[PDB]
Amino acid sequence: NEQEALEEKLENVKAILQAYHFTGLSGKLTSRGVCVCISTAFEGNLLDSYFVDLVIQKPLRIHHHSVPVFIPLEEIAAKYLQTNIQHFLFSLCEYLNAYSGRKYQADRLQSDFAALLTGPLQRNPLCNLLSFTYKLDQSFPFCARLLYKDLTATLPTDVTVTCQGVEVLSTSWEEQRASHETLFCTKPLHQVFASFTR
Amino acid sequence: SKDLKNQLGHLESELSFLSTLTGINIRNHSKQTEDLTSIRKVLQRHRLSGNCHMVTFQLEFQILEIQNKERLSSAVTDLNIIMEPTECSELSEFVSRAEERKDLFMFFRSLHFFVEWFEYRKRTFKHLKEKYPDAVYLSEGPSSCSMGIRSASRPGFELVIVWRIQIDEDGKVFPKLDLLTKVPQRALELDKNRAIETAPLSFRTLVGLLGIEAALESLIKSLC
Amino acid sequence: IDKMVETTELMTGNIQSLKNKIQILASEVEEEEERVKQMHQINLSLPELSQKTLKAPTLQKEILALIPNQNALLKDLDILHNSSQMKSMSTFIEEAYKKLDAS
Amino acid sequence: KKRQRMIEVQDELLRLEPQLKQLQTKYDELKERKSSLRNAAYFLSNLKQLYQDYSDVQAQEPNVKETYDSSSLPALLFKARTLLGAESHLRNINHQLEKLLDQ
Amino acid sequence: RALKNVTVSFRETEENAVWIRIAWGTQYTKPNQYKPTYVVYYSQTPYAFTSSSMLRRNTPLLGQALTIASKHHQIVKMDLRSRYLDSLKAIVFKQYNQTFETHN
Amino acid sequence: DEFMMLLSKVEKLSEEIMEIMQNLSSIQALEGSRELENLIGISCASHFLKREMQKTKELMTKVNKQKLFDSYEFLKAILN
Repeated sequence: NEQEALEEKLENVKAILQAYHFTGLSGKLTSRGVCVCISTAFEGNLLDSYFVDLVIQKPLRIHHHSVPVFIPLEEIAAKYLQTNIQHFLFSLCEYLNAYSGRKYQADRLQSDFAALLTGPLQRNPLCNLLSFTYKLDQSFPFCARLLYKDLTATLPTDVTVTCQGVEVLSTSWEEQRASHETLFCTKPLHQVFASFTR
Repeated sequence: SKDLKNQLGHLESELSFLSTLTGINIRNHSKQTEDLTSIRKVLQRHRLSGNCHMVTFQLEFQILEIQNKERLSSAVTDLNIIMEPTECSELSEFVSRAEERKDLFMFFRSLHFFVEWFEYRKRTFKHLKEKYPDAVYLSEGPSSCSMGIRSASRPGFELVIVWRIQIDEDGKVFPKLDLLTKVPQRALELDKNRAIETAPLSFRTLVGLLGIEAALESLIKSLC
Repeated sequence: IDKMVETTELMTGNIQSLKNKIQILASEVEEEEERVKQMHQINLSLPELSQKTLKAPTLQKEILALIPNQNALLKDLDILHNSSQMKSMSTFIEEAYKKLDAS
Repeated sequence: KKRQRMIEVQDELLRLEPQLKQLQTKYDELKERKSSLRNAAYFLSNLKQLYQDYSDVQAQEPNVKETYDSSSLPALLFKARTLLGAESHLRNINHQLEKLLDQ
Repeated sequence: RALKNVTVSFRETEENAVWIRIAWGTQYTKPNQYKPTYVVYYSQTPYAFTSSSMLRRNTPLLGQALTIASKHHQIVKMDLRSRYLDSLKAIVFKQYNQTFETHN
Repeated sequence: DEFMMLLSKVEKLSEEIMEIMQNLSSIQALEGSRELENLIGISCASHFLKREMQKTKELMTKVNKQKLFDSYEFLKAILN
């Protein structure tokens, strides 16, 4: 009877909500207001998610969340919470996605290609400053420093590579350091290593 | 069955609220599961359609969930999106880019920003159209990129303003404002001060001074 | 202590100088920023475009330095701008467009 | 006794630096603001008077065969944009006409 | 440069934490190893925890060092003292409530 | 119904507009160079114009037969 159609509508709207969860950001109505969930992914690899609990009464407040401390959430809130809430949500999405992508690149470079690296690389919590020395197999030791001055991107804003412990003796070192600088500035972190390792 | 009807109404209201808050209206969704076990590997093929307030889309992808002792790796192995064949070439360019990159969230973010800038340009062009219907000639329409400013006194002295939407390799969206001057050589032989060839650059300074629509209406009033 | 005292006294001197300078400049700029809008109106919540857009390479110079044979292309471009066939074509296109906007 | 003097002078310098920073930023932004405003006003007035005195030289000969300079080719090409894209325009109207007649 | 004889020991551990052990002294005494001072600093965050042992004499100096080495301007002490460091960490970072409603 | 006759005359005019397009080889020479087609916005090429201008005819005839012609308040205006 009508129970079959009612259960069909229920499962239909449940599947619709579960699929809406896949768009990148989802929301659920609670007692105090709405609870939003933000998902992150880099190159199709899914990563962790975060939550933000909001209150609808004027003025809008934030009950509790799970955003890391070093992420500048207070500024984005103070500048966008009271006007164009969706712009605030999308800005938070961009920030979290960029942070997750940079951290994933750093972790993959540290884990996979551990043979070419001599010592542990230096890294900060926000993952916006990298510095590491590497020698590929003749012997070509270089040291590279990558700086991300834009917190909404996954590529370094400037990269510098220097030849330490060995002077300039041939043009091969010059072409190698130039190619390494360009590949660090344009291509992802682990991809250039996987490309030049062979 | 009044409680069930109330639950259905509440769920429909919540769905509509989420749709108008996020900005995406989702259509039906289909899922197919395949168990390919050697440690376990599952293949999930998802398909869903929808639209963003002006543009319809239909996507179909497949993920490979690798469940094991301590990790659950989920990676989008294949994706394919299809949209209606409009005249926007950069939209299809970004479609192919996201297809070859296999990313889902950046696509939605860029689509939201693109449709927002598109509706901004549309509501900006049509506003100054009916306000000054004797000083502007929208030859292609409010949903276009070009704009033609012309006075009905003389069809010789008239110019064009260009408004385009650009999507970079990273995925962000940024517009661009330029103008091109189609002025006969009579105004060039008349005036020796030569203040027209530097018109675009200075014009940008203008739009960098007090706004976009303010500069547009100032140019309309000066040409009037 | 001596080096710190020298540094802070130089800094506060420069601070006072720059403060007086910015004060007089801000008091002076008002008359010209008011006169600039004498025959023009003062000032749709459209966000302002970033300086990256204002400093981007403009369209006209790219077009001019990108295509060869300017007048060798204009020689019939002017004629086709005078031809009424394309004018009637454009009237048909625009009529169809406004018919689409009417609904 | 001197240790505390050193500490307080360091505190004073650390407190005094950012005021100088902010004053410098305000100064070197207001300067370019005023310069750009003056340039825009000059260009706008020049073009206004130019068109004002041009409004009648076209009235002396209503349909004189006016030639065009090299700078007008970008606008001519953007006018021929729709001319050469009429094919895509008819494609668009066909798509939207089917969309309409989906009844 | 402020004092003359002072011992500083660092230990950089994950969770983005830096442990600092300080043995104080002056121009006429040797560093006292019996009364050290412990500091836990979290990088790129405005918070830092300290053990109240002997810094009552050199509190402004430690504050100046912390606000200069971390590229900050001001520093203030919160009215929150406790023996349980994890409780203070959860309260200051306001992450003691980790329950969110979602249908997924 | 003047739409019939305007369509008829633009269809007759299609031949001569194709001719005046094929008058020159420079417009054909600028083809293939995307450096102008990304600037104008889509492309500059009309060679299948026969197909499109003959396809619009049945659709327009069908048309003439059927005759197809802040944040707090914004958030609160939805939950109602």
